[PDB]
Amino acid sequence: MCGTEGPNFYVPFSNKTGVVRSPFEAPQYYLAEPWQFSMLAAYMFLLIMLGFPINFLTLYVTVQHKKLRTPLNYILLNLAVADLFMVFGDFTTTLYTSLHGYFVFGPTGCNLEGFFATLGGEIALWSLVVLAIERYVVVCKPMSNFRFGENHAIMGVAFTWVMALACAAPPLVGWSRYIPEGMQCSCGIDYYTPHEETNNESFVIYMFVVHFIIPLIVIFFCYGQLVFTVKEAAAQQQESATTQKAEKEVTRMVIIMVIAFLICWLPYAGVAFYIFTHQGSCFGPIFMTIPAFFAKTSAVYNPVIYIMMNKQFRNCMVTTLCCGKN
Amino acid sequence: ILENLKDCGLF
Ligand SMILES: *[C@@H]1O[C@H](CO)[C@@H](O[C@@H]2O[C@H](CO)[C@@H](O[C@@H]3O[C@H](CO)[C@@H](O)[C@H](O[C@H]4O[C@H](CO)[C@@H](O)[C@H](O)[C@@H]4O)[C@@H]3O)[C@H](O)[C@H]2NC(C)=O)[C@H](O)[C@H]1NC(C)=O
Ligand SMILES: CCCCCCCCO[C@@H]1O[C@H](CO)[C@@H](O)[C@H](O)[C@H]1O
Ligand SMILES: *C(=O)CCCCCCCCCCCCCCC
Repeated sequence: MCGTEGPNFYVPFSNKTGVVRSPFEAPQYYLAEPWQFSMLAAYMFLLIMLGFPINFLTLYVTVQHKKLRTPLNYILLNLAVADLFMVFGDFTTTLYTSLHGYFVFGPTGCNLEGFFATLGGEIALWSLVVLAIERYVVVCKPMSNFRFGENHAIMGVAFTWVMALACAAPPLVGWSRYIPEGMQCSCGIDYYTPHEETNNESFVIYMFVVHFIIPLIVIFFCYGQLVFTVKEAAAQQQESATTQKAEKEVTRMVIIMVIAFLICWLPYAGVAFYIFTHQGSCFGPIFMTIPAFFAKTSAVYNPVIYIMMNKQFRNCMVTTLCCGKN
Repeated sequence: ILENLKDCGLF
């Protein structure tokens, strides 16, 4: 028996020595040395320092450049706001509580901080899905005589909020729960504990399927069709060197987008799966911290891939950073 | 397609 448990938490450490305390009450320095709490804080520092400028700049630059506010960019903006939720509701809170060595906001602070942290990265996730669907629709022309416009772009945005609430909202109400995780400085969905009172198991399956497999399948199909449609067009177009270039950059970009999505949700998936089928086994605080390291840094690398590497956005950004000229 | 590729920020 691997940890000690309480009404609102599970500490990944044995109380056989009597040292374990509520993560809502006193420091966890038995889970990990204090310098490791500092490092965690240092990491949270990095993600704010990078995550905020680059995500905020995105909103700002949209405000400054008229050519940027277009229906196809709506979801990219949504990604930026999602990342910001991750930055404030999650990264900073964690910076703060890490410096105490425990979650100082208590069980209700846990629910809130957990809800927003989850809402943020889930909006971001479904944003990546919706974007792909749209790009599939617009470039692959699967529907006849259909033109994508303002009213579709709204729904796409709205659809990511309904999906994200469909994930984040249930633990507030008794389907799973929010509890401190890892080093217990931050709160997340309990996918690792078989807490039957909240039905944690049926939720982790529903998470695994609806919020992971569906996204993975849609994103592969949509971008798959695209790298098809564009490779087809170039082969029928070879007299055009530009169409040749295009098919080459779109493919590279789809490889980056697809690998990036995996690097973000695969650890959380691989770990959730392994724990589910490994149930007698003991999982340490730092190990539970790993798939979280991965999913959180997306708040930086996502807008670099999806914003800074987007030609139009990057130009307006260089204009704005460069004091209006260039 | 290049026109729609441009719209999507892909090229
Ligand atoms: C990890 O393990 C430790 C050790 O098992 C555990 O800490 C202990 O918690 C109990 C509370 O449930 C503490 O008991 C109190 O001790 C002090 C005496 O110094 C008194 O204030 C209390 O007396 C009251 O309660 C008793 C019965 O509950 C009655 O006998 C008495 O009349 C009073 O009503 C009470 O005895 C105990 O001191 C700590 N021990 C340590 C070393 O901290 C901790 O709860 C475990 N971690 C988790 C997360 O559960
Ligand atoms: C960047 C924001 C930093 C905010 C303040 C972090 C304050 C941590 O505060 C410390 O926590 C300890 C337990 O770990 C207590 O024993 C100390 O008394 C307390 O000062
Ligand atoms: C208008 O033209 C202003 C132009 C120059 C801006 C130069 C900005 C350099 C920024 C370097 C990194 C600074 C922050 C380092 C944080 C650790």
